[PDB]
Amino acid sequence: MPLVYMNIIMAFAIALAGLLMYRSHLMSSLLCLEGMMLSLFIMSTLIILNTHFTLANMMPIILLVFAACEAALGLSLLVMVSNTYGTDYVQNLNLLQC
Amino acid sequence: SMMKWNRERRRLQIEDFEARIALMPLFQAEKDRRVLQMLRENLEEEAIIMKDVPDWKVGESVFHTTRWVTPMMGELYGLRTNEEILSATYGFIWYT
Amino acid sequence: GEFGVYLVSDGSSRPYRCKIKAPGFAHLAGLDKMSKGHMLADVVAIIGTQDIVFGEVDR
Amino acid sequence: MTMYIAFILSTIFVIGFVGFSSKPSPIYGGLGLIVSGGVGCGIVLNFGGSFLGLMVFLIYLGGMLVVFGYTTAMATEMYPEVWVSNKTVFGAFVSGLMMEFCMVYYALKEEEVEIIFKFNGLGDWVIYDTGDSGFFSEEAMGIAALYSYGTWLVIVTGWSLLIGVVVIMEITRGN
Amino acid sequence: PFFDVQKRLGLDLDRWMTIQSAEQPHKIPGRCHAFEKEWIECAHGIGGIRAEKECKIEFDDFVECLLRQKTMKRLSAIKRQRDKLIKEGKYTPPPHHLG
Amino acid sequence: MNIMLTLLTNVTLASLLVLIAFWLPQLNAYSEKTSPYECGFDPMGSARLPFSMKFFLVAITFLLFDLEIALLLPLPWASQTNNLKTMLTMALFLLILLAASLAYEWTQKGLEWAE
Amino acid sequence: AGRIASFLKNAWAKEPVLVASFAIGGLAIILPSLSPYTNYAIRINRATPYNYPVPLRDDGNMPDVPSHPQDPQGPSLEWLKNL
Amino acid sequence: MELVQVLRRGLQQVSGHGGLRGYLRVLFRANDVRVGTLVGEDKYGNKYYEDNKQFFGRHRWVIYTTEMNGRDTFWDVDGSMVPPEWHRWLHCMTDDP
Amino acid sequence: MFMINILSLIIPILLAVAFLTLVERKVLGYMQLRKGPNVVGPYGLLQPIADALKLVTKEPLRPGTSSISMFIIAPILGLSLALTMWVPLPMPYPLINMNLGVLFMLAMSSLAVYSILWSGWASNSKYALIGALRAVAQTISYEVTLAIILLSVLLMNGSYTLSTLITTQEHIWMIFTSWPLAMMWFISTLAETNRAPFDLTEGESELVSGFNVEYAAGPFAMFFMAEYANIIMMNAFTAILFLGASHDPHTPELYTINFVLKTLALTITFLWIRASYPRFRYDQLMHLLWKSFLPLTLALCMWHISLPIMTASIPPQS
Amino acid sequence: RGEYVVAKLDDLVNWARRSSLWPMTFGLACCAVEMMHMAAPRYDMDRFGVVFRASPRQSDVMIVAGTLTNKMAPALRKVYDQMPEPRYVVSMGSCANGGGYYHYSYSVVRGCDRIVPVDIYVPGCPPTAEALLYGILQLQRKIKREKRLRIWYRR
Amino acid sequence: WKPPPWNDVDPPKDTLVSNLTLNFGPQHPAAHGVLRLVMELSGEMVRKCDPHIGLLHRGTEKLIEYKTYLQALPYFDRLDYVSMMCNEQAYSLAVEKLLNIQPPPRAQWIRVLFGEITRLLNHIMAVTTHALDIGAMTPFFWMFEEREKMFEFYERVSGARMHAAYIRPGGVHQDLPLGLLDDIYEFSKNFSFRIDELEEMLTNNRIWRNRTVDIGVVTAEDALNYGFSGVMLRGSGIQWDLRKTQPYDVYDQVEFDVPIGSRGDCYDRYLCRVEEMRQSLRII
Amino acid sequence: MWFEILPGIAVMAACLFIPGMATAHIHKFTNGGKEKRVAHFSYQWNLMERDRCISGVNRYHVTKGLENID
Ligand SMILES: CCCCCCCCCCCCCCCCCC(=O)OC[C@H](COP(=O)([O-])OCC[N+](C)(C)C)OC(=O)CCCCCCCCCCCCCCCCC
Ligand code: SF4
Repeated sequence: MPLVYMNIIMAFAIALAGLLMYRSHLMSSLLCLEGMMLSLFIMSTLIILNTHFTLANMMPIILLVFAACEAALGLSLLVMVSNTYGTDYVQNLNLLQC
Repeated sequence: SMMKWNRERRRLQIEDFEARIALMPLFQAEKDRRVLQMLRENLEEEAIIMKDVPDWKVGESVFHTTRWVTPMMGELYGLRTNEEILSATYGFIWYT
Repeated sequence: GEFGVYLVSDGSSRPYRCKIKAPGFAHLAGLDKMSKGHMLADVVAIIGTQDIVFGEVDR
Repeated sequence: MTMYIAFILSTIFVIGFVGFSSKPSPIYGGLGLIVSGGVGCGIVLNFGGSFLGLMVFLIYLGGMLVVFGYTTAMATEMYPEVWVSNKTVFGAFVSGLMMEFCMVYYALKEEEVEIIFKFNGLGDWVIYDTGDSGFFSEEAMGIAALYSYGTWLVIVTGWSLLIGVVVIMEITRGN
Repeated sequence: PFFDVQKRLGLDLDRWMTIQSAEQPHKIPGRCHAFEKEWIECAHGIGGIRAEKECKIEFDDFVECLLRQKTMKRLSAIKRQRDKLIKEGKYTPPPHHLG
Repeated sequence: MNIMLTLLTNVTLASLLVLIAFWLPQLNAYSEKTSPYECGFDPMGSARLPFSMKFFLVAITFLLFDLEIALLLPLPWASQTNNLKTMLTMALFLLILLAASLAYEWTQKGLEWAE
Repeated sequence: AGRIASFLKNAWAKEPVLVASFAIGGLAIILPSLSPYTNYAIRINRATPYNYPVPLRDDGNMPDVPSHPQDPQGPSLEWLKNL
Repeated sequence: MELVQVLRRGLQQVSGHGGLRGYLRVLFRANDVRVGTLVGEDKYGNKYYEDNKQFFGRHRWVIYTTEMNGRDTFWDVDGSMVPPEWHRWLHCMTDDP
Repeated sequence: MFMINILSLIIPILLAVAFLTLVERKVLGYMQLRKGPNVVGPYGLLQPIADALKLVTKEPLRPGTSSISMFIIAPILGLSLALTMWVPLPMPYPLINMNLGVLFMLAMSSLAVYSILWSGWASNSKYALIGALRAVAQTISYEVTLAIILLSVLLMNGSYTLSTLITTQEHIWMIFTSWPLAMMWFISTLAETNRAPFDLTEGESELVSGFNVEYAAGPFAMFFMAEYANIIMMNAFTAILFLGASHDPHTPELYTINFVLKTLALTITFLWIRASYPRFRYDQLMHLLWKSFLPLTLALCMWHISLPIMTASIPPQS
Repeated sequence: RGEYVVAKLDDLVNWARRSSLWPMTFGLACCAVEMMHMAAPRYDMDRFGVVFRASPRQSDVMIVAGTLTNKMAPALRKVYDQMPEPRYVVSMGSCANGGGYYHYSYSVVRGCDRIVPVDIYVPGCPPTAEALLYGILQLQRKIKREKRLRIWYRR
Repeated sequence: WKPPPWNDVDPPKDTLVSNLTLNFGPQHPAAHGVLRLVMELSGEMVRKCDPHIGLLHRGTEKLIEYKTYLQALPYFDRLDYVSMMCNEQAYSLAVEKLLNIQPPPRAQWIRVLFGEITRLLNHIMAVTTHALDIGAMTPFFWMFEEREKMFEFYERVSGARMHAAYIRPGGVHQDLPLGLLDDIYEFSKNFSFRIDELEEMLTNNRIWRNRTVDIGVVTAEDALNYGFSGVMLRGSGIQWDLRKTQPYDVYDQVEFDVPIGSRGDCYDRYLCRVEEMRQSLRII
Repeated sequence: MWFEILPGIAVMAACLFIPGMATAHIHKFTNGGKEKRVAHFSYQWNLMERDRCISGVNRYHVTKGLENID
């Protein structure tokens, strides 16, 4: 399979790993989220444009407009976290515990 | 005023399109001869270079069916120059 | 506003003590009540209309 | 060079992804992602996706990530945790520059790389298809089908987006 | 679907796009319309598992039409042998190769 | 070919412009010169604090509207369809949904953002 | 009646903007239904020949389709240039 | 017709300022191309003018000399170059030279 | 000879930018009974050169709490976008005849906000930070009306190809069909371009200088150049959009006469407005756009999406 | 020779430095509004090429205009350092020059030069608008007689 | 580990918001160069504002104890430095009151004429400078051309531009130069047009109103109790004016319409001032 | 007066003049007098590739008509 296709596939994998391998900023975790779909948006356009799947051309936008909606939730949840705690830290996001 | 002008452009567009419709026969025939001729040039090159391969019968039909398939562009311009490849793949695409 | 001068004369040829009623002083004093419930870009507006010049409010 | 131009574009895309995935400072993480966002459209533009390529620039490059800068401007971790501040992020960056450099070398010699999927290291240009599109841009006609055949999709997308503004206020209201 | 409501009331919601050989805007084809049409009509009213083996020739041909794996593998071996041959200087490309 | 060349040439011309705008006027520097300026007094330590919700709220609302306008760029090509009746119904449906989200936003305090 | 006229005028007193937009939106959603040119719009939209009308095999007994792109048979758009 | 007269007055400015040389001289030395009647001259080379048609202020003005007390002053300009007896008239403190 | 054409476009644009400050200073000055620069050269013709090379020779202090690298990339992004704004313009025959030039032009214009965000962040000052955040939220709020207006206006054109705009306006100006949108477009560009009354981004009286609070000499020139470069191109974009002009294929000269005259006149109105109206306030700025501008734009877009079907005057996409 | 080529290069820099210096008026007292009167279309120093610019990082010359107090003193100094080189300060008014009327009082610094290196001393109480405009003319004349490149050549 | 709280409302942490004490001025252009305004903000919303004054504090009263009455007179000229002659009016009225000496009627009429000319001087900058901070800059030079004209009038009589030192205890120092009444009459005729110029520019403009209307409103009682005076009260509808209630000098032998507003916000005072401009022109 | 502003904008007319005149003349000069034949769709592009191949000098702008056919 064309060398180009693997570049986005490995781009997703390292982006997915960055989403899973946390640190101290779910800001940075969120940045791995839309980037993860950005590879999905980029890759999806690649096959769809290549194979001349004309009606499928809608889907890259459909993926786009919905993965964008998650940012609305994700960032809104963030300021809620950065309100009761002030910051966007993750190790302090453990109030649940028991 | 814009209503009348736009209607005139639509008459102009279909007039332009109709000229293209008349131009399809010659263009299709010319491209039809060109693409298969250039494929034959590829096959002719294949049986001067794969003669030494232990198992390479020239012109293997990669697809199982006998139905014609449009040449994939890789086997079309693969043995051409850098200029031929660039001007064919993204030649329309670049065109600022 | 009301620019008043209060001086006490000691009976000599020179003033003994002169206090001046600066209209800006009271107005700048009320600038706190002005700014309540207003935009920061409106604090400049209220400051402008309060006709404050600091040579007068600072004595 | 122009032999493998899209090889380059996809290569900066990978390193651009390694940037923000290495968890740098969120403003700099945005920089690494938008760089990948910018270079990615060029990959799409090379394939004829002019409209789709321009979209990520308009709604994602200059769109989504702009409001992201606000949360970064809102968070403002008490010291910048940029690349030089931490040493594991450098290790993440240095590592993330290794395998794709390793495997592209693996690819470019024998073309037989079998990581998960069988991948060919052949030039990007090959998989293109030969044939005129007449006067209708295939990308434009497909997108314009939103209002012709994508009736069901656009209702659900519209309804969900309408719910999107409903939820956003409710969560951000804070009772 | 789990509840094929589309089939019951006969209103088309998604299946217009689910395959590329269906109706297309301005009546323009996909890359592999010919192969997908052949595989699809082979595997109608047959069963998923039955068509897994019976309509095998059509599927692989259609997959090769879409991915174009073995075809460019053919080309890659052609190019690899060429660069392993002309560099040593036994055969020279004809003028039409170079224009 | 010409496109990224135009981006390249513009990027260089910008970079040489800033380059000799730095090294050529380099004369002398001090810490006070590099010190932050805050209306002419001492900076107490700032630019590290959150700004309530209103700037964030309008940011999210912009994105949601921006995503909805993203759905309606293809209209000039959509007008060239064969079934206009399907088009004008759906295109209108997007438009009054823009209104509905704005209309909902307005009545529930909304664009009268926090203070 | 009295309330409606008062409310509309009273609304047009404080806000002229949204009443104008509501009038525009309320208007533009209506005329396309009763417009006599929408049928023309689709007709000229259908008349544009983006793709080539591939000929059909002449097996006889279809007089509707012409044998030459000048014969009176077939679809005609004499209305179009007048429209 | 009015625009013709204004253009005619514009050309008269060049003729008044000693042809092309003087017109370019005063423009690049005083940013003024308006010409008025000669009113006086000190023992310094300071040409003095007056034009009642102009509004109060610019109605009387000056172009300074080229040599002042053994100092080059063709490019540089100073306000204190004016002698005292003429400083009275120049500042409109007295409307008679 | 493509490269020479690229230079033949960018230096003259920059040369016009420098003289803006002169005409900015002079038209403003005369508009208020003043004179404007008339001492430095004939009628102040040399003032931009004096201003430009002085700021070039002025030492470029960087703030102590700067990210240097971010302090430099942002002005680079600001000016590079400003020049690349002009590459698809339909100047008789457009340089880069991108079929989606309008989409290209919008994307770069939206991407210009990254200069604002990084300018405030890299400066690292409370005044700079809030001034930048206030600046970016103003412009990003005004993107939505910017895109909708084009969608409505271009709907009668046929596509996003900027060159096609000439054919549409061959008979009458496009403003006559969409004058409600014309003023709708013009104000939104004024807010985008960050000119009075939409100067809160800079806030010369109350926000020091906004994102340029610290930017001095060298790196200030880029922002000042990028700001004024966008002024021409936005006015030029409005010039082609609504105030179209005839273009004879055998004489593209006449179209250049009309386009240049129109775009300079439109720029004249920009500072004309700047010399007449008080500065806006954020709540007014936010409220005006989202309460009296968005609903009007939405309805007008609804009017222009149905009108071609209403009158069977849909435009050809080619 | 090199002396001639360095004489024209500094002249080119000399031209802008005396024609594009953007002033700042540290508005303090009646001297400030007096400066504001020179801002009227009566004089319009902008016609000389100088425009009132805030953000001290952008300006070249700053004008003290009014009486200086100990309270105002540390801020006026510190803003002077952050003013980029070359930086010139002009003392407008007797109070700024040497205290003037408020020269003996307990809360005025006698003369602004005790805080900053004054370049041009403008007398007046207040100095009439064109008199302060004259001082600006002197500053450009003083700027004209500089040998920055000449000194480095002999350095 | 501890059991979860019964109400599930885990206890709120310490305060995570701040009021961002901001050091407004003095270099800031809107701070008149000499202001140390400091205030607290909840976002854009302001809680309290401390106008730190003193950045221009001078001896003034301290040295007046050591200067004679004549020597102390120029202090008032530099006190409210925009209203030059009006301050000396206060000093001369006070000093002559203690001396039980009244100035000749000619002196009284000169004082009121320049006093209202000073009223033109002060009101012009009061609105135009507010117009500068509010945005639109042109009204400044627009009218500061006129401000030069009565400044030229100041020079003709006293001999100085700003600090006239004209109003002295016992009348005025000198008499007007011959014909000065004529030139000021020419200015008076043309000045009413210039006032119309401003009202055309600002009064009906939406941007100016929305930045000014319903802003900084105060009730009558708080305004009076806060020690306010002049327009600050008259804008809030308070029926009071010194020239009318307690007519000093010759202000009794002249009628003028005090422009009382009825809102108390920023806008009412602006209209109150511009009418005071016209009513000042009546006095001339 | 106000006409002293005109030299300020007269130069501007020259500055904005250059980009329009250049790209017009370079397009004319490079493409043998004719304007740059634009290809917004693949059809117009493959039209040129026929022209470039059919010219015999590998330039599309070289036009050669009835003088060739026999
Ligand atoms: C069949 C017919 C179909 C179409 C009919 C359409 C309706 C009839 C036409 C209506 C008017 C046009 C559309 C609306 C335009 C106004 C939108 C709006 O919100 O207005 C009120 C708005 C807001 O006014 P407001 O804020 O006082 O009140 C709004 C209403 N409330 C109070 C409820 C919020 O006005 C402005 O924003 C003022 C201008 C701001 C910008 C400052 C610079 C102005 C420069 C003006 C001169 C230059 C003009 C250049 C024009 C272009 C040249 C190329
Ligand atoms: S020098 Fe005179 S005019 Fe200037 S501030 Fe001091 S007292 Fe006032």
